Amino acid sequence: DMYIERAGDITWEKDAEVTGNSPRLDVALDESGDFSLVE
Amino acid sequence: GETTDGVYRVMTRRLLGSTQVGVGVMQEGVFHTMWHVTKGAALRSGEGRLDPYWGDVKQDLVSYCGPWKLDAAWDGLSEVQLLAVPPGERAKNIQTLPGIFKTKDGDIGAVALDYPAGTSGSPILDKCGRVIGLYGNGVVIKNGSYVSAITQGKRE
Ligand SMILES: CNc1ccc(-c2ccccc2C(=O)Nc2cnn(C)c2)cn1
Repeated sequence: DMYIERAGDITWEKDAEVTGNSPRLDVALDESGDFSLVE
Repeated sequence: GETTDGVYRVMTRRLLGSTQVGVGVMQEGVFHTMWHVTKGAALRSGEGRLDPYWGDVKQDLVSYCGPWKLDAAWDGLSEVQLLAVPPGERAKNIQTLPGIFKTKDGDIGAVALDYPAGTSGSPILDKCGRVIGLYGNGVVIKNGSYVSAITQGKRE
């Protein structure tokens, strides 16, 4: 049996940690909802 | 159960201790998560039960109690913030310019942030605080990291 616990409000926050790149990726989506890389 | 809007942890006791299997969004009385988190099972909130309403294994989404409510979209230009809720750690906002998944059926926003699998379902927000989609459905890249679509459902 799975249960839920509240973890916070949903808010834009000024001065959040800014990280991560922006990769342009060729991908395919299968019937099981798994994405894969197409080279 | 608790029906206040905001972000929630999804937990099981079916393993050692209490284990966080993912995250989701309560909006307008509807619980929103990814399908691979719950596999469409019912959820407890206190002594309240949340029954599945809508789901789609291909979209990897599921709503509880009502129809998908979340209708905002990445503008294709502006940064966004992952409101990451990692297992055993406080909700933390992480700001990032999404990349692109290129698919035969169209381009989707993608976020390149590496978090444990139990973060699956954390919301991706725009500058006005709207949920533009969910984190945790994507691909392991040349580098070994995980890059997630911005996964959004349709509102009827
Ligand atoms: C060791 N390999 C991996 C692979 C994926 C992840 C991961 C990372 C962040 C957010 C979600 C996931 C994740 O597991 N997503 C997912 C989608 N469908 N399924 C069945 C699982 C971690 N490590």
